[PDB]
Amino acid sequence: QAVVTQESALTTSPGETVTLTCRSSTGAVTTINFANWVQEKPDHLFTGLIGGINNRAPGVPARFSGSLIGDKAALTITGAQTEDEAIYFCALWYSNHWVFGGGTKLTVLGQPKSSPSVTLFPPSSEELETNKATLVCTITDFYPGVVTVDWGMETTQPSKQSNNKYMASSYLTLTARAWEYSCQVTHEGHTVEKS
Amino acid sequence: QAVVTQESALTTSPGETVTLTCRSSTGAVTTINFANWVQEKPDHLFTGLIGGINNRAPGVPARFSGSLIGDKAALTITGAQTEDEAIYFCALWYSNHWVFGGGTKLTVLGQPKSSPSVTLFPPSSEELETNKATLVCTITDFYPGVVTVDWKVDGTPVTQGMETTQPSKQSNNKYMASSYLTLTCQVTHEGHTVEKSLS
Amino acid sequence: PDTFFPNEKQAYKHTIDKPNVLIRIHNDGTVLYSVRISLVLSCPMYLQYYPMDVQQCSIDLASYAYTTKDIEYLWKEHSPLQLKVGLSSSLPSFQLTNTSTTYCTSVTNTGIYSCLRTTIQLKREFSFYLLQLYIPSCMLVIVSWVSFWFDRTAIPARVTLGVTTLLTMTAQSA
Amino acid sequence: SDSKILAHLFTSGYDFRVRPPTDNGGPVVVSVNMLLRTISKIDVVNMEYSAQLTLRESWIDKRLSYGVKGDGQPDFVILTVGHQIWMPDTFFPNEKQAYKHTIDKPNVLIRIHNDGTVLYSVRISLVLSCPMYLQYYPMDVQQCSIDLASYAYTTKDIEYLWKEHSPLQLKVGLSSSLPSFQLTNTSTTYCTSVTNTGIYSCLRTTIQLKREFSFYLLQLYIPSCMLVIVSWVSFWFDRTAIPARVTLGVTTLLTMTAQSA
Amino acid sequence: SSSLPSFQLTNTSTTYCTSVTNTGIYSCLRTTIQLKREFSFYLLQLYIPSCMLVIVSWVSFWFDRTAIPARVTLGVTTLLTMTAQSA
Amino acid sequence: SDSKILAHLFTSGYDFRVRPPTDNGGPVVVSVNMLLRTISKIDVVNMEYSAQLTLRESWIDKRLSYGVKGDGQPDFVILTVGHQIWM
Amino acid sequence: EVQLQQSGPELVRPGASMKISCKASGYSFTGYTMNWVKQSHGKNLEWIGLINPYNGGTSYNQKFKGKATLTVDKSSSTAYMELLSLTSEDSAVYYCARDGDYYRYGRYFDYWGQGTTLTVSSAKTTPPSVYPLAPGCLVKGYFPEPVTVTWNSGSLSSGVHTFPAVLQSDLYTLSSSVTTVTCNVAHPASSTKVDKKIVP
Amino acid sequence: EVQLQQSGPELVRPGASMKISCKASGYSFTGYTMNWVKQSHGKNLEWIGLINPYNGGTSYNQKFKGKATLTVDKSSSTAYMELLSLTSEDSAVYYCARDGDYYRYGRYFDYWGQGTTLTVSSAKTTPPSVYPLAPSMVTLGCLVKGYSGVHTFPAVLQSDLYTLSSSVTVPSSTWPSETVTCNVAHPASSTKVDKKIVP
Ligand SMILES: CC[C@H](C)[C@H]1O[C@]2(CC[C@@H]1C)C[C@@H]1C[C@@H](C/C=C(\C)[C@@H](O[C@H]3C[C@H](OC)[C@@H](O[C@H]4C[C@H](OC)[C@@H](O)[C@H](C)O4)[C@H](C)O3)[C@@H](C)/C=C/C=C3\CO[C@@H]4[C@H](O)C(C)=C[C@@H](C(=O)O1)[C@]34O)O2
Ligand SMILES: CC[C@H](C)[C@H]1O[C@]2(CC[C@@H]1C)C[C@@H]1C[C@@H](C/C=C(\C)[C@@H](O[C@H]3C[C@H](OC)[C@@H](O[C@H]4C[C@H](OC)[C@@H](O)[C@H](C)O4)[C@H](C)O3)[C@@H](C)/C=C/C=C3\CO[C@@H]4[C@H](O)C(C)=C[C@@H](C(=O)O1)[C@]34O)O2
Ligand SMILES: CC[C@H](C)[C@H]1O[C@]2(CC[C@@H]1C)C[C@@H]1C[C@@H](C/C=C(\C)[C@@H](O[C@H]3C[C@H](OC)[C@@H](O[C@H]4C[C@H](OC)[C@@H](O)[C@H](C)O4)[C@H](C)O3)[C@@H](C)/C=C/C=C3\CO[C@@H]4[C@H](O)C(C)=C[C@@H](C(=O)O1)[C@]34O)O2
Ligand SMILES: *[C@@H]1O[C@H](CO)[C@@H](O)[C@H](O)[C@H]1NC(C)=O
Ligand SMILES: *[C@@H]1O[C@H](CO)[C@@H](O)[C@H](O)[C@H]1NC(C)=O
Ligand SMILES: [Cl-]
Repeated sequence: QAVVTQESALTTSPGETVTLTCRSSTGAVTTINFANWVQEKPDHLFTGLIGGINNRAPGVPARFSGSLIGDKAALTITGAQTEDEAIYFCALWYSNHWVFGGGTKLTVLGQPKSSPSVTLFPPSSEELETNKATLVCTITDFYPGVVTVDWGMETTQPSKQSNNKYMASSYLTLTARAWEYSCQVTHEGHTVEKS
Repeated sequence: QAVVTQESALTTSPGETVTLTCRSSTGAVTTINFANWVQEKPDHLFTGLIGGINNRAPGVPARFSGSLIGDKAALTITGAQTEDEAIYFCALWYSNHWVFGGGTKLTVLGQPKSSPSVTLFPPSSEELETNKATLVCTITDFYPGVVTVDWKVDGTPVTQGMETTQPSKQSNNKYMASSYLTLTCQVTHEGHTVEKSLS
Repeated sequence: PDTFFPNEKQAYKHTIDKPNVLIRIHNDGTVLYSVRISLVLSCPMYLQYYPMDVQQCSIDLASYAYTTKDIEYLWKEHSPLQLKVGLSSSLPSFQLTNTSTTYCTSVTNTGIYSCLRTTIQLKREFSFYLLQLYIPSCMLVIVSWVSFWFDRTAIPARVTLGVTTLLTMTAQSA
Repeated sequence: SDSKILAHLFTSGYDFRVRPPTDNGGPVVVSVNMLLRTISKIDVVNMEYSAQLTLRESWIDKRLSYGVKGDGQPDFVILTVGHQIWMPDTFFPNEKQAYKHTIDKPNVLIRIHNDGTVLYSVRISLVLSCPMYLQYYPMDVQQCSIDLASYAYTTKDIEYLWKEHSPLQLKVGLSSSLPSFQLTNTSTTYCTSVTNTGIYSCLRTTIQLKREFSFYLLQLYIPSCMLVIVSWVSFWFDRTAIPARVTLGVTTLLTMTAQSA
Repeated sequence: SSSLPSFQLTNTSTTYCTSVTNTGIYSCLRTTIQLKREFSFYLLQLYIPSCMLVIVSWVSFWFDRTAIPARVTLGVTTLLTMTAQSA
Repeated sequence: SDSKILAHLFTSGYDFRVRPPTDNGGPVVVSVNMLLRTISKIDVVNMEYSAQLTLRESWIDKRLSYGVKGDGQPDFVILTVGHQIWM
Repeated sequence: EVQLQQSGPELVRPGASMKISCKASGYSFTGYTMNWVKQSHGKNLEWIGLINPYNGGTSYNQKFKGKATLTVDKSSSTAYMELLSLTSEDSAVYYCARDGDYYRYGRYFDYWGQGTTLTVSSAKTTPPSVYPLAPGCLVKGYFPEPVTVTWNSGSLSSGVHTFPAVLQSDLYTLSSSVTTVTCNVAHPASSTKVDKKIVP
Repeated sequence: EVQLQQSGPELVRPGASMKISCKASGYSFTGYTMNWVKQSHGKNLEWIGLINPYNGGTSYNQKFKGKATLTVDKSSSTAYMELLSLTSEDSAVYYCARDGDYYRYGRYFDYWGQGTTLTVSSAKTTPPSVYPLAPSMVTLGCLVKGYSGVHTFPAVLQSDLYTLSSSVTVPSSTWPSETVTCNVAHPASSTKVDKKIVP
């Protein structure tokens, strides 16, 4: 049916002004969509920011603000802060129910950027014997915590390390007969690829 | 659509009684036309006189008065004054909007009539080098300031490419005007005409 | 004409027996429409000189749906407003001194609407306030003076007067 | 022309009982304007007030579009009697009594713009309930409201929104017909609520009434000071003439009672 | 409850009142609200002022028995006022 | 859809004057809900009071069933003007 | 005394849009509705539309429906007029004229403003090309106005007539007569002070 | 300060039904309506429905019509959610989020709960199947299936079971010249296996 679209991820430095957008598939976001914005800090901490007509939740900082720029709902953080780094979901109201977006992962820069160290492992002989083949494309040492794996597949969610450079693993599942290949990681610019 | 018509110009002496009229093309001017009268002094000074049902603007002298003489709106100045010399526009209300007239140029005679001094110049060979031709017809020393400028090219009257300036008060309280022609001059005043031509 | 009364708060048509209306269709196409209407109109009043004031009450008449391009009101040329002979006699408290017939056409958000306005001027009758307010107060103040003629030794008499007249004064005003 | 345009719209199959269609199946959006003419009879005992206003509703009904782009036809055609049109079944939740004005022709106006946009204007007299709080009674401010919402249609079918520009307007002769108070502030808000029959969209206009003080100064405060001050002039009578003192002190006390009553 | 200033709606009940009439037996429901009258008003407009009125009639026990005019004035004014208040 | 469902129900022979049928010939059971909005003007002299409420009645009329089990159709259809129903 | 003061003159390129103001003073601003009148060289006076300050309400001449947008700012007692998609035809003088009645529409004019002159020309700053007028001068194709003319460097000042300028090619053009002899032109917008002698 | 505390985590077999709670405190419980949001690994956030404490009224997402049943216990200021016919797809984290407005629906979120994790599974303990992975500094991989540089990544869910790998960067000069191996223990299954990484 109707589906809500957001930026996969955004980046901004402390003090700057970033803007997240929320797009409706059926058309332009109007006032009867009551565009809501929710923030999710790490460890499953949800809180509301904006919503309804033009009201906001108790305590929502003055830097946060809502608008209808162009033909989609916007959320503008004027003077981004360190703690402002979280995942932002926008929700649109369609007639009688809410529909959430994919969420935007806003990163407030703290450490210099880092390219993803990729390594693609083939399916070992034990798996081939099992008659099920599995591929592993491990991604280590990247920042911010946003990577996009592109090869049945199933990649894991970004998780920081000991050196504060989020890491993750990708799994492309096949069958031994289908086995009888390349993993490319696009990270905030260039694209590291290996066969 | 609908068009409002007024006297091109009128003349009157200090103390007399002049009457301007405003004519509707669709028919007789009725009360639902709310005939308005506006005065324009020199230098773009507009002010209202009469309008609405039978009301008038703040300060409008008692000599000014409105009426529906015959089948058109009238504006009667009983006891004309020197300062009363201006351009008078009447506006009629047609359903949902105003339509202005051409305006009447009322002259209060404080000077003897003066026929216009028409001079027609030939397009200097100079500007012909630009492959363009421009005839000038300067008109000066006339009163009242209301002249009609009609051009002619080989008998037939010019219909395109003509532009005349509005009469303007010169030094001696008389009016002047100019008229141009565009290529690659008779003047009507008070009744008589003055022609200046060239081969 | 879908005419209504802009400043009417309540309104009734009279329908006893046959409805009280009359419609004539003259040969030339001229239509006459006559109807009895009872109204309750709002009339903002100004009591600065209350006892001796004059108020001006109005009735506004205008079209509701039709704008200035479709319908235009104009007061009849001769005697637009008339009064029945037994009007002032049914109005005991005031005196209907003057009446006026005017236009109140206005420009609204839905368009420009033509509008008439009749105005009556009501002068408040004084005889009542003379007898129920002014006279009795003078008669009350004058009583407070008759205590200036009692011996300064009999103060009970003076206080009784001065206080009773003051209290009564209050009541009267209330 | 107009009569023909109207005929064309209703000659086809049109059902005033059927809600206007939408592009995404969304709810019919009804924009609301409100013009207060007079606010009167502000009853403190029964805590209610009367008010006459002009309701103005505007929605889109594509089925009614005749001119579409138009530009060759009249911008809007006035809806004449005998043509039914779907209308928001709006009511006033906090209305205790309500009348439409029908003197001569009924006081309504319906316009059907070429694009299908409908305008609806109607005079309505109301008696609304306004809970009042008299903690500072002599010098108080009350806030009275008018609530507007759909009765049968839920949030999926009809949604109210205040007009974008000047949603609430006041007639010029309103404050003059309101002698006892001063209409200091007004606000335009939403009161949509979730009930047992569903979630209903709802608007709410609010006026703020400040009670005029001049009356209470003259009829309450002044006369009480003048009354207390009189009870003092007995401090200057000789202590031997107590009859005079009691007469004063008692009469001023009794009068005090009456006044308060 | 905010639109009901003079009372306090303490209790409500939902019951049946079906009855047998001459035209037959008719089913019937009955809701009941219980209204408790607010006291603050009667405290201030009735009880307080009456005590204040009775107490005044006592301050005449402290006037010398020779000045009876003062005593009667008190006792009578407070009695008359009492009447008015009750009325 | 809705307009069609309504049409289907009343195109057949339906009489709003006829009480809804029952399985055992029993009486039509009407469930009642009541919502008090305001209780005002509690007159002690005439011993009466005013009150504005919302009455809510609910009964079964098999004749009006369109979706029956449904689960392919709208749960309920709003009755539009011009369709009579036994009440 | 009431006064309506309008904004200064404006020069704008075609396709653009500008907004002129009319600041009212000396009366209860919200009580009288404002008209806007357009006086162009090409035609007569035209009525654009009107706005009721108190009400916000507006009513446009069908002609200017979409060309002009009347608004009002109560706080500052100012009436504004937007003009969109400006073109050559929009080059005129725009007056604002108050209605006569107090808190009601009287359909009659009181006070006007001094007018606002709007010039819409995509023209480039151009110096004047002066041609001699023998049996006068002819300042031609110069923009923007004005231009000043003297005779004999100022000497011959008796009987000199400088006529209004005209818009003949999207560029202004005027002449000046008189009753050796040279005419001096001095265009300040491009610092052009050319002289042309008048020979037979 | 307002707080919404939800019940603890739950593990239930398919076909069964469990009910999670959301105890509200720090505000007039009956004044704000409660939302229920479902966050599952497979998809985004989904809105289940809402309930008005004061009113009893509810409104469900068509999707969860019959899957969830919102209720409320005024006395204890608690909101409950029933989940019927639990299946694999119901395995998620369920939040409860209060509406913003006081005794009216504002359509905007205030405070959420810490969330309740519901696990609906029908699989018994299973030993980890370990499969070694392998292609300056060479990185070696170790794969656990169906259960310096030490990088263990998150655990997926393949075919109703778990699966994670394990990177490990080391100087190439220590391989295969030295035995690289990875220990794979599993307390719940009591099985520890070793897989020697060979070239
Ligand atoms: C005279 C006033 C002083 C204060 C005297 O007051 C008292 C006694 C003490 C003072 C000497 C008491 C006062 C009455 C007067 C005596 C008055 C009358 C017997 C009558 O009136 C006189 C005078 C009156 O003209 C003032 C005159 O009308 C003329 C002249 C008028 O133009 C000036 C003109 O309009 C009129 C049309 O034709 C009239 C013919 O004859 C009698 C009419 C008065 C009645 C008074 C009252 C009736 O109910 C009122 C109320 O219930 C109250 C509280 C007090 C009464 C009062 O006020 O009683 C009261 O207001 O004496
Ligand atoms: C002065 C009070 C003491 C107690 C005196 O009281 C008495 C005598 C004993 C004391 C000396 C008695 C009293 C009147 C006063 C005299 C007062 C006036 C003649 C007028 O008022 C004065 C003062 C007033 O400003 C207090 C002033 O208004 C200004 C200032 C105000 O801002 C402070 C501002 O709001 C205002 C807009 O502009 C005004 C111009 O002029 C007159 C207006 C008073 C009328 C009084 C009354 C009218 O009906 C009332 C009622 O029927 C009753 C029971 C008692 C009357 C009373 O109370 O009578 C009463 O309340 O004297
Ligand atoms: C004290 C009474 C004796 C008789 C005294 O009376 C007089 C003088 C002589 C005696 C000493 C006169 C009397 C006032 C009192 C003084 C009282 C106050 C200044 C205020 O009240 C006090 C006491 C009151 O608690 C009794 C207390 O409220 C508390 C406790 C209550 O629970 C017991 C609880 O419900 C409540 C919510 O919170 C309050 C905060 O503070 C003031 C409120 C009183 C106003 C009185 C009146 C106002 O209009 C009334 C009327 O117009 C009239 C005819 C007489 C007035 C009066 O009766 O005047 C009157 O009834 O003194
Ligand atoms: C009545 O009388 C006078 C005299 O003409 C006039 O000033 C006043 O305006 C009139 N009032 C009304 C309401 O017609
Ligand atoms: C309400 O509750 C009271 C509690 O004492 C009880 O006496 C009465 O029966 C109840 N009935 C009604 C009508 O509220
Ligand atoms: Cl006494």
